[PDB]
Amino acid sequence: MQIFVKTLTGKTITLEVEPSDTIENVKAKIQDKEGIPPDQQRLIFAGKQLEDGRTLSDYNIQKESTLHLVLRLRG
Amino acid sequence: PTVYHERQRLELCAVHALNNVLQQQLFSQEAADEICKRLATGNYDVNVIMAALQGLGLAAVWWDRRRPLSQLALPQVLGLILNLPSPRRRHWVALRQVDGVYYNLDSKLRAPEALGDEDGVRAFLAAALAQGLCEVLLVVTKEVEEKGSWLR
Repeated sequence: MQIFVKTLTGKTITLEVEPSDTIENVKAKIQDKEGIPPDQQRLIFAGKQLEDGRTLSDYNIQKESTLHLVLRLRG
Repeated sequence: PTVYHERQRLELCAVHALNNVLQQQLFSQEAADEICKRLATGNYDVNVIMAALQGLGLAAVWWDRRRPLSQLALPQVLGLILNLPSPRRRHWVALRQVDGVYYNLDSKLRAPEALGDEDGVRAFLAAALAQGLCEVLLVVTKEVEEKGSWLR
């Protein structure tokens, strides 16, 4: 199934995932496309930040859903 | 009796890195703060840097640390903004080519440090990445981002 990841710069990332995919797997797929390391990614769905060890189905994130990406890197 | 502790004023490294990678005093603390408002001191995140470049039709591509540095087409890149640790604490640093010679334009330096050609800065990046806790951002045009021509 496909889900969308929207970034603060207005970009939209399309991902192929499964309900059993963990949030870490989603962050790994974001790393494959964007190069952003998982430990720098903050994924938010419906106003809540998502936990790495939990799965997509645990958060009831279904197909065509839109996740938000916030980056942590500071300097 | 508590502990009195005077601290240095912030370094504004994000602003100096933006300006050094663009070779022009374009951004300021006021521009950075203005950008940081609409995304919701002196410790600006990578979102601010990305938005700052986006306002100029540019973009920051995040380099995958897993890729070999040989796959990085440095000539296609306007410059590099690094995030290095400062002995935690981190700071932003610009690397930029001028007339074919790459320089480490770290705002904490007293003068730019010449790195040489692509091999020299590639060894610099490899030595910076092997140290750990190093993130490499590629400053490129929107066209180079769309084409992915930063990747050789």
